[PDB]
Amino acid sequence: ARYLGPKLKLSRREGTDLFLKSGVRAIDTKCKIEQAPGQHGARKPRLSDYGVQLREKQKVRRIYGVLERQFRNYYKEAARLKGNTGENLLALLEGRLDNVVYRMGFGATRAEARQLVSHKAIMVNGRVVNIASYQVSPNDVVSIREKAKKQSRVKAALELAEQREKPTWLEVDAGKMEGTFKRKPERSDLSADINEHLIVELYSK
Amino acid sequence: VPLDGGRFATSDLNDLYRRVINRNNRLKRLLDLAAPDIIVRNEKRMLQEAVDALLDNGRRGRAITGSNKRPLKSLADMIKGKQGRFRQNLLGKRVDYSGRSVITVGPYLRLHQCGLPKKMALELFKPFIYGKLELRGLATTIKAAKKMVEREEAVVWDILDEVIREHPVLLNRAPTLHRLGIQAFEPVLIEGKAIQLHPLVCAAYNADFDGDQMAVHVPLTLEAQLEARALMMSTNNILSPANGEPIIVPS
Amino acid sequence: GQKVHPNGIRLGIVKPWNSTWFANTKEFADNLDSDFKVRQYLTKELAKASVSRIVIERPAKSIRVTIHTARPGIVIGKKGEDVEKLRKVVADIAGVPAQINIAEVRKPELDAKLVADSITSQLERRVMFRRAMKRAVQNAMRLGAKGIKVEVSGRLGGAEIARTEWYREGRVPLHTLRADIDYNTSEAHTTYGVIGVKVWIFKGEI
Amino acid sequence: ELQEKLIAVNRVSKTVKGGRIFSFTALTVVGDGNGRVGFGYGKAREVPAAIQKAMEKARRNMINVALNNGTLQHPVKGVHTGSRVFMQPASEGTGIIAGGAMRAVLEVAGVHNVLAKAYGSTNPINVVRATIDGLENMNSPEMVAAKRGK
Amino acid sequence: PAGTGYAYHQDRMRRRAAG
Amino acid sequence: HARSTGSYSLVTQQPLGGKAQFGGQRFGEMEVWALEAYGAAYTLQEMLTVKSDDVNGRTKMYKNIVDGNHQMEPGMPESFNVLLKEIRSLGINIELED
Amino acid sequence: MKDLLKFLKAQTKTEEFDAIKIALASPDMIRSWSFGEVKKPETINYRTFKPERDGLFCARIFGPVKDYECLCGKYKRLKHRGVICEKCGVEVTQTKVRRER
Amino acid sequence: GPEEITADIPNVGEAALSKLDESGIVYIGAEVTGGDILVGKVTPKGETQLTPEEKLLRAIFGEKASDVKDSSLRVPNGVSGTVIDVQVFTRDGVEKDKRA
RNA sequence: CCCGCAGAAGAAGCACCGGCUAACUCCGUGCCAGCAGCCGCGGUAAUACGGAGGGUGCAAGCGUUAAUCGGAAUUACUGGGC
Ligand SMILES: [Zn+2]
Repeated sequence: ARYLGPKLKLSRREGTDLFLKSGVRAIDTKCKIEQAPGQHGARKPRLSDYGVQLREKQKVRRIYGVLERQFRNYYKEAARLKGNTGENLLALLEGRLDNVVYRMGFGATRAEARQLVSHKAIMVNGRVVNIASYQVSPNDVVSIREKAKKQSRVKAALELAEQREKPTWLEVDAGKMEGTFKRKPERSDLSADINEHLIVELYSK
Repeated sequence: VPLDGGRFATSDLNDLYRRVINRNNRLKRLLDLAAPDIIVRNEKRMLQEAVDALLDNGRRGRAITGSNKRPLKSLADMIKGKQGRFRQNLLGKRVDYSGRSVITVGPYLRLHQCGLPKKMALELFKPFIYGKLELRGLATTIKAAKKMVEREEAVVWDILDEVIREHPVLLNRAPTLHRLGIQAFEPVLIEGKAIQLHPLVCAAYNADFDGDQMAVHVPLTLEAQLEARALMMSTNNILSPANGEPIIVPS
Repeated sequence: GQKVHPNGIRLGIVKPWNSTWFANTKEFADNLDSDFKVRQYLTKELAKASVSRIVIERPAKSIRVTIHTARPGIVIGKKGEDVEKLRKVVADIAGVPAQINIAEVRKPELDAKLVADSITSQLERRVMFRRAMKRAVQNAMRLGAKGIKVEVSGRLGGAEIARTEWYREGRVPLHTLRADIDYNTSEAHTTYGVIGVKVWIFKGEI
Repeated sequence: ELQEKLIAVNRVSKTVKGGRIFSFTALTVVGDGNGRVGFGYGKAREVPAAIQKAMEKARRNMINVALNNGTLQHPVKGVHTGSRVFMQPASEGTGIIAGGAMRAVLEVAGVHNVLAKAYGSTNPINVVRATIDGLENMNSPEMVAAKRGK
Repeated sequence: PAGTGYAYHQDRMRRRAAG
Repeated sequence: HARSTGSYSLVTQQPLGGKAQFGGQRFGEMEVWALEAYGAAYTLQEMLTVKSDDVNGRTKMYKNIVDGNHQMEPGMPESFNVLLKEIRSLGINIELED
Repeated sequence: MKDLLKFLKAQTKTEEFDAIKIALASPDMIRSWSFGEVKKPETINYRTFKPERDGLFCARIFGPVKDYECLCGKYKRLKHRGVICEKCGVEVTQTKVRRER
Repeated sequence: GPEEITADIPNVGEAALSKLDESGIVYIGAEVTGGDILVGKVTPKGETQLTPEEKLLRAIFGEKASDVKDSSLRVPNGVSGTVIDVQVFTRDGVEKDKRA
């Protein structure tokens, strides 16, 4: 599942603009971020202490397009993984192919990156993969089948990628779909001001 | 620069920078397309003139012919205004705690004195007025002292007289040739717009009362008050700098 | 009840009559009558005019009528609009050549009437009583004055149990005749009940 | 910068001749992500007026904890009234593990990784201080060498 | 370095020798 | 016209022209020579730093007069920092050593 | 954290200098100053009323318009400050960075 | 939206509204001084969103109609003087303020 | 498991929204009909009943029930009290 339905309000509720609709304009106006996330938006929505941990929680969740159950699993693993439980979660979501593809010029939105993978359009280490959740360890070379490179929307996605700050933890020759996994993404350079701790905390009582 | 107030027209530098960006992107595209030697040389010739005009519009025909901006205004022109950047950097320009008004006689005042206006003295010594009221306890805070000075109560002029009791004001003429032009004096209260300058002081400054302005200057800090009272005072500066004879004399 | 009218109690000293004129039992009967009709009407077509008081002088078959308002211009008309209308409306209503001179209200935040008609109007605008009652009335303390006691009747907010509110600043010694205070009422017929309000502005002492 | 935090606010009453009056209270903890805190408790006839006092009273009468790397030096233990609180430091990765008061008092003292628990009474007015007293005792790994070095 | 500033400049110049 | 403090320009943090937004009444290069000839260094320093150019210096100086401490914390004028930026833009590499 | 960072900016602002050196700027020396390379000749977009994605007046390059807030939205207040946004790619804490950048 | 010529004036008492007419502009015969309002105020753009807190504020104090208001014209500080004549130049399409 | 052919085509629902507990208004009903884990809702302007609009959560699942541990430092060895 993936909810489907709308896509903007999702980025309006949390507050800041997510990454489920990237391209021209958008963000502020043509959606009206912080105007009325629904029927009763602009008013007096007092905050809590549990919601501040759950809201930030779904924020980083709805982004990569992950369901609750699937996400929770990411945390359970984020424990065993020796090291800061917080970061581990992110690195787990980041290393996810679904994102690895997007972040590499391909697809204007991770939601679209999905379609590519699933439709055998994406190929890793020489072999095609349709499982988005596919873990992309280091050295992993990503690309697109020689039978779909000069497609259309893909070769077009990398255009705005020229504006979107390029990834530093992974190389990629935009020329002929040559993505590479230089090394595990360190939170020190993870495009987002996510408060991972609020998550690991919420996931405990 | 806004023409109406939101339109935002491109300034003198932005027109020059836009020409370089337009030339750079146009030439860079032609190298990919593999254009012949005539066009690529002509494109580089335009970039040579565009970059040169941006840095220094001189010794070459360039820029607009007085449509909005008159000459060009390059980065070199921004530095070299008239005599380098002497007006802004060296001189100072504008300077806070200052004013200007028409000259006046007023022989009743002393030699080391000046009949300053009442409204000007209130405006010039505004932070001193807030500090005096806040210290005395008339105003509760600086917000109340700001509202009191803006409203102009009777108690403000009482505190203003004590604030301008032993504090000199640096008066100066328009053509400051010698050091005698810029001189300090004890600022006295007077119901009038025109500033009262002494008759003996008029000989040194050379300012005849025929629509001649005289800019004031409130001396802030402890050191400048001692410097203006000792060095730059009217009573101290009696004899001339060039000649041995007395400057302040009967004219 | 257990309070004397903070205005009428002083109608003798430090407080003028909002309708000074002579008359005998004969016409006096219908006299104060017309004054009501004219005064009641002058508000109907000039509610938003932000009118304070409304005096009524009467020399001889020619009442004056003075409409004090914070918003004079609006009570003036298009260079003759309002004035003409009213000044003419006082026709058969009094059957006499009735004039009309407007008076500008200085600082509409210290006048009871206004500060009362306002808060009530805000209430009708779906607004929290406490907020306006306090702040939207607290102003009377910033433009000067020394003391202002407000009062909001019951039925405030969703509740069947009517309740009165306090909130007062400075000092309002309404127990002093030489005190002089600006008191006035104001209703607000809302979805339910008629939340009332009383403004007590202490404008200096003697 | 000082970071205030509103724990909670109760109403409380008082019966008298005429009838019965009320006066909300409210408790507030303030501090910086460095190592200083101090709660506050003030009453008032108004919900906002109350918190106003508690805050003021909060900024003053603070404290200075011997925090280390965003956590405690060792698992301290404090108690007050009927509140029994035990705090323990944890390596980086574990967020602030605490219920109400504790969770707050720490989210301003400069704590980032802990895991406490309120044993005695869950009263905020106490569990809030039962925690402060804990850190107030927190013996830092320093000075100890001097406490018995010579 | 003139008048009032000459005393401060002379004292500051002496400090530059050692540090 | 008279003025204590108010509006400031965007390019070089200095007061406005005169008789419009803020009453400037320019000092000029010639008046600096008169102050230098008489020997008023502290009077000359505040005129071209404290109560004119420096943004941080002006804010600190304003609080000193209100409190009744006087003195001055001049620092850098900012107009000189613009000269470093303008010189930097035209190919020259200017920078404050030590 | 807030008091320490605010006090750090005030104390470190008062920084002296002995002398001023001048020399020719190299391609790498200019690259050391550079932020994100001016591409387009556009100043500001007239539809949204904001600086253009990548031009002469930009949010990602140089700095943002607001004191302590992002161009798009979600990176507001004195909180966050040091971080950079995912969408635009601009620092939160700036205010007067456009004066020096 | 279009910026109207007040006919209300935001965040002002009876003192400011007394000088102005029902039109919005200053009345005939009024000694202007300090910082009095010359010609109306108001602005259309707000973008606050109807929240439970904002709805209560709008119901209590209704700012003309929408939830947005600012300013237009006032007398400069220092300069003072009486009114002798007023002229209105409405666009070819917009309906003719009260004084016009 | 691969290659190909149509065509967005064939594929979203469930609970909840007074507080704990993330999500609010308008009708109707008028201690009735009904709700309900606890405190409690309902006797004319019910964020608690029922419907609707909207929102929240989870999702080929959702909710209820049953039942063990947790919360319970409430059988306290770790770890309570008279
Ligand atoms: Zn952004």
